[PDB]
Amino acid sequence: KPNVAIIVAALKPALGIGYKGKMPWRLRKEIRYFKDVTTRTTKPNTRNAVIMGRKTWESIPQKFRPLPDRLNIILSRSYENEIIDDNIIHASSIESSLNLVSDVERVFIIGGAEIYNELINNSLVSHLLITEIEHPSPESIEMDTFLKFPLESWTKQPKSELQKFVGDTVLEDDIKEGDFTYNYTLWTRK
Ligand SMILES: NC(=O)C1=CN([C@@H]2O[C@H](COP(=O)(O)OP(=O)(O)OC[C@H]3O[C@@H](n4cnc5c(N)ncnc54)[C@H](OP(=O)(O)O)[C@@H]3O)[C@@H](O)[C@H]2O)C=CC1
Ligand SMILES: CCc1nc(N)nc(N)c1C#CCc1cc(OC)ccc1OC
Repeated sequence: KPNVAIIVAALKPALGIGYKGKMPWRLRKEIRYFKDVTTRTTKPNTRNAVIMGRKTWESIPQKFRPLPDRLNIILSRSYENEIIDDNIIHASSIESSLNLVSDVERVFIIGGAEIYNELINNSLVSHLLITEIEHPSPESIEMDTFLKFPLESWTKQPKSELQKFVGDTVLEDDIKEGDFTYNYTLWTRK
C-alpha cells in the first residue's frame, strides 16, 4: 500500500482555502514547510508523489511547474491513465494513478477544493497535514472556497507524531506572519 496524506493550509474556524481561484495569503515559512515535507524521502531509489486537480496545476507558476523533485499527478475526468513524461502523470482517479508507477514512497494530495472535499472520505487517505491558520478578524478576509472535512471522525495527533512524520523538519509553534498566526498539525482516522 502507498502512504497517502492530505496536506493543506486553511483559515479557522471555517477552513477557507481560497477566493476566486486564488490563495488568500502568502506565508513564506508555510510554502517552505510544504516543499520540505512533500519532497523528503527516507529510502533511497524513491520519490514522493503530489496529486492535484487540473485547476490547481494550471495555477502553479510557470517556473515551478512541474513541482521539482516530486512526481506530479494531475487529475481530470477527461484524462486517460498515461505517463506524459518522467515527472508528469495524467489520471482519471487516485486509484488509477497509483497503479501507474512503483517508485513512490509517499503520496500527497495538494488540492484544490474539489479534490480535497472528495478524497477526504476515501479510505486510501490515512493522514491529514492541516496547517491551521488564525486571524484576529477571520471574516474580513474574502473567501468563497471552503473545506468540507468531518474532523469529528479524525484525531488531532500529538506534535511528537507529526515530528516523526516530517523527520528533521523544524516545527515552530504559533508562526506570526503579518496578522496571520499558524500551526502545523497531524490528523489520523478514528
Ligand atoms: N490553501 C491551500 O493549501 C490550497 C488551496 N487551493 C485553492 O483551491 C482552489 C482550487 O480548487 P478547485 O477550484 O476545486 O480546483 P481543483 O484543483 O480541485 O481542480 C478541479 C478539477 O479537478 C478535476 N477533478 C475533480 N474531481 C476529480 C476526480 N474525482 N477524479 C478526476 N478528476 C477530478 C476536474 O477536472 P476536469 O474539469 O478537467 O474534469 C476539476 O475540474 C483555488 O482557489 C486554490 O487557491 C489549492 C491548493 C491548496
Ligand atoms: C501554499 C502551499 C501549500 N501548503 C499546504 N500546507 N498545503 C498545500 N496543498 C499547499 C499547496 C499548493 C498548490 C500550489 C503550490 C505552489 O507551490 C508552492 C504554488 C501554487 C499552488 O497553488 C496555487
